[PDB]
This record gives sequence, C-alpha cells and structure tokens, in this order.
Amino acid sequence: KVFGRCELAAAMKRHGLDNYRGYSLGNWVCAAKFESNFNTQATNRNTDGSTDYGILQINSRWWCNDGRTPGSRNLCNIPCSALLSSDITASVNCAKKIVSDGNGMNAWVAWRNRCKGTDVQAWIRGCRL
Ligand SMILES: [Cl-]
Repeated sequence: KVFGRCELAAAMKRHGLDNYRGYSLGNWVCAAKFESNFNTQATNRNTDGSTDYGILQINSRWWCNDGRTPGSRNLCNIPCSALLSSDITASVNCAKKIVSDGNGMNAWVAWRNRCKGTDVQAWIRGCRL
C-alpha cells in the first residue's frame, strides 16, 4: 500500500505515535516519507548483507528475522515480511522499541539527515486529526 500523507498521519496517531518518547507526529511522517516514500512494500539491501523492510525501513541485522542474515538478532520477534503489510501495526510496535533503546530517532539515517532540526510540523499541516 502507498499511503497518502494525511492518511498515514491519522493512522500513526491512532497507533499511539504522537509525542511517543517526546517525538511529535510530524517527525514520524517525515521519516516515513524519506525512508520509503510512504510505501509499505519497500525493501533495500545493505552492504553487510542485511535488508531494510517497510514504511520505516527496519533492519534485519537487529530487529526482525528474514532467514538470510547470519548471526543477526530478532529483537522485535517477528518475521521481516510482517513489516510489509498494508496494516502498519507491526511496523509501529517495532518502531516503539527501537526509539526507546537510547538513541531516539537517530536510528533512522534519513530522519537525522533530512528531518532533524527542520520544521516537521509542516508534514501534518492541513490534515484532519
Ligand atoms: Cl531522544
């Protein structure tokens, strides 16, 4: 599924991401835009052989199992394919564990380079929430 901007904002809000660990809704929408272009089916492979999955591009090296990343962990205890569903529940629940692990949203490279320190409120402007 390819979400619309306001559609994804409303979905994330319903799943408890607004101000989660102090990060306003606009931060999450901005990260999703630049990680996956709002596409739940996005995949990208990394140099070390791990793969990133879904709307928030969660890495198989640490967070999910894809059966082809040797010596990796599965800290969200899910198959990586569950992160590609049109229902974003699994992606959101895993993201909540990632953002709580001490480094906040700096875990997402696109957020650090393209969202951090910008006016992220603009990403939810005009949406009915
Ligand atoms: Cl933080």
